[PDB]
Amino acid sequence: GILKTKYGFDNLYDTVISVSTSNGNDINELDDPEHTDANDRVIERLRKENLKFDPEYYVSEYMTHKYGNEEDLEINGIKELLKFTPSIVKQYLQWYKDSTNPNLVMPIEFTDEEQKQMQDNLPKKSYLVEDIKPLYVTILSVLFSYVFEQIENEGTHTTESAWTMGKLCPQISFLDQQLKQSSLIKIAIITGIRRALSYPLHRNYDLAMKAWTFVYYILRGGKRLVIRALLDIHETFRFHDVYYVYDKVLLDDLTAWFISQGSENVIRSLALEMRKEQESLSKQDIEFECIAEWETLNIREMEILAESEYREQQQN
Repeated sequence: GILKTKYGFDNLYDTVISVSTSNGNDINELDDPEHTDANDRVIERLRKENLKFDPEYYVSEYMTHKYGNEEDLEINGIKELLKFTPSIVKQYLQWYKDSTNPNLVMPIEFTDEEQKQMQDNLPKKSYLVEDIKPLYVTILSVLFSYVFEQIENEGTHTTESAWTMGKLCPQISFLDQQLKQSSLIKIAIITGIRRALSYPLHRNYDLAMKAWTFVYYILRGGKRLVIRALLDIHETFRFHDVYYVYDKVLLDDLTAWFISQGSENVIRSLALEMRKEQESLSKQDIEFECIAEWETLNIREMEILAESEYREQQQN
């Protein structure tokens, strides 16, 4: 463990993350970011996600949503979150309903604020990246984080916004663009769901799937609509006194590279492929491993066992 292991966009960065952990970076989840190779990041992430998952919390959220009284539901907020549509999605749907050629890309006029952001905050360098597939998978995963946070906070910026997005994104929390130690797209969708069921305040499968459905529509909007989402994500991290390091190591270049080199075909195929993969999933594909020794259960089994206990409790 002597040679430094590079990370972030096109594996060009180092040192920044370890320095940030001394400055309060609680999004990073790697024990040793400067000396952990790509494959070892996947092994560590998978072990830590299984340790992080809390079945009691998961089934409690499920039971509140399905069986909670009015007060339980009011303080929790799940039903309100499930009715929310992010502003970016509303913009697509407003254009789409009136489109005469619906297979085309959504036209976008960047706001003065977005233009100033691109001019003042993004790198100006040109890119020659050959390995683009991990970058498009990073866009898919970060759009999920972004949409989930937009839903969780009903479109308002909070003190938890950047943390939530960082935690739900394996490319940020674990600097893991590899994901695999099913297609990479399917793995990225399952990873988003497992992290959304283990880290945030609201842990609900329907909420996680609602966020993936919204990702599909943002991707369908096309390159410029995806830029609008990436600029929003980038701005949230930019002005955070600690988490800006994720703009330095990943989002600055991801956004500038995507603006100059992003492909409309790749984004459209990604929208259709992710939707196919999402639609092939059910709760039975979402599994967690733990000691009581070892046991692997899918989330539906956990729900049924909790529903059975509750039904037996209400009987007595």
